[PDB]
Amino acid sequence: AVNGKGMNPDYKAYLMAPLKKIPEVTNWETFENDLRWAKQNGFYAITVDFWWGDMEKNGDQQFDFSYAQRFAQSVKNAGMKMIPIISTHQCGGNVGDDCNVPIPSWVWNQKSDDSLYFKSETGTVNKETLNPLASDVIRKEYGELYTAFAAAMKPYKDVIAKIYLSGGPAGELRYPSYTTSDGTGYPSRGKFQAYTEFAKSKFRLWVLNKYGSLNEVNKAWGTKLISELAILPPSDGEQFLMNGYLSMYGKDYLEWYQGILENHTKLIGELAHNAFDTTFQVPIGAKIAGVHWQYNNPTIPHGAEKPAGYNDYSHLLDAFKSAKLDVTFTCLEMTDKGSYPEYSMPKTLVQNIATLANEKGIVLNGENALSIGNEEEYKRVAEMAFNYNFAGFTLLRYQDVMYNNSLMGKFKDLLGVTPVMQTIVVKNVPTTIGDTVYITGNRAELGSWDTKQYPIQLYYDSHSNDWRGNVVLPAERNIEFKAFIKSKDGTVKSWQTIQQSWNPVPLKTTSHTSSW
Ligand SMILES: OC[C@H]1O[C@@H](O)[C@H](O)[C@@H](O)[C@@H]1O
Ligand SMILES: [Ca+2]
Repeated sequence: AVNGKGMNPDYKAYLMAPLKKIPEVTNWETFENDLRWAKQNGFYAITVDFWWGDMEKNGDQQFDFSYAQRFAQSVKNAGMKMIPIISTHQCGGNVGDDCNVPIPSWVWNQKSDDSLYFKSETGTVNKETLNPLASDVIRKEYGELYTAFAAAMKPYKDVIAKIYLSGGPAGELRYPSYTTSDGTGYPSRGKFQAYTEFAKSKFRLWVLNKYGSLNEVNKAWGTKLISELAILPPSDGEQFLMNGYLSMYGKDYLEWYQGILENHTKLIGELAHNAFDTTFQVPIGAKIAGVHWQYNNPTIPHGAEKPAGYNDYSHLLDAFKSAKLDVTFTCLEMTDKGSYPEYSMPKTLVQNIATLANEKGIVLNGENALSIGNEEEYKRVAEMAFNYNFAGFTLLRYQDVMYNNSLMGKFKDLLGVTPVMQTIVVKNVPTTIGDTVYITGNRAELGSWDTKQYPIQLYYDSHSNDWRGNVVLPAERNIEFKAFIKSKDGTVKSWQTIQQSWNPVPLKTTSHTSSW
């Protein structure tokens, strides 16, 4: 893995449940047989959306957790764990959504203004999730929902592995900047979503708060606005993405635009911890969308991420850290293209995000963006997951492998693995001052024969006078590997003579010993 390390010892595989209720897709008894089958294939838990629209349908505090409780009972019956997603977003409308569960209708009646929803640059109204600007409504409703959910799930504490929160549309922390109705679906640039009157006033007040008055704002921006009402979000979104973002005004607007998401993160994080910590004591996480198109566009750099709210990933991730939330990223199965007209760089996106999270010490989890129909994608997911310290991977979605034994078998082999600590010992390594010893092998867990950035480093044991290391390998899988020496300048000096193997890696901790 990156930086001479191996795979994450805590790595687990999870499976996403269908979007519709189980009884609408199959039956409870069959569902239980299915769970035992997934467990047989390396899946540790099933993640599942519990829709706000289902749980607080009829009115304020008129809760219904009966489905969630029944689901949990079946999970307990099958001997599995589950990861609930408190889905405060709408099901339906997003790519791959076979369902229709909008958020409770009574919610929209809580406000007379337009503070609750989104309005794009061109006046497109979005109502699939509450506007994070309305933190007063969010604090009340989410606080109430999280607290009631905790009490209802208390009896099933034992089968709950962790909790996922919904930070926005499709369960991702972002703005609904890419939609067909708004004419911003992939691979087009996105549109900013701060055009409600409420959003304009908030931006305005944020600016005057930072500067004090219009005379200071004009000084800072080098502008000549005549009144405070002239303080507005970008009039031309494309021109803004083209050059507007470079100005002090642009930097300020993007700081505020993204900041709303960071504050939201800290709020829902505080509410979640308060509601679940003392009872479940499990990790809580949220998701960041993988907006890979328009990434390397030369005229509108990152034209899709920015309108979604992602301007500075490092500062965004700092919010998760302070909120005590684990992060889930997506697109692990994709490769960089970076060509016109899509300018899609999914792999680069993932590598950078993983790097930031790892340096900040944020637990990292991954998902595939689209359904996988070939083992080649499983291979791509494996490379990223096992070399970038991912603590977990969640497969979208249930039906794909549940009804395809061939795909299920390939998943088990490549990703449904159990990490086991093993000691690799290599004798007689002809090193000189400055030389370092590494090992690389055939599987993604071993760096796939890469010697540049994925090899696993060994260390000299002054006592036993040899090179060894406590390497984490996938249990019960056949592996092939060879040790090699790297010179001080970082180049490969030589390779171990005979190729080593472990068929398979034992389930219990042992040690593989070989001579150079
Ligand atoms: O099942 C997890 C997530 O899957 C996505 O494909 C859906 O759009 C989300 O609404 C859902 O929360
Ligand atoms: Ca309520």
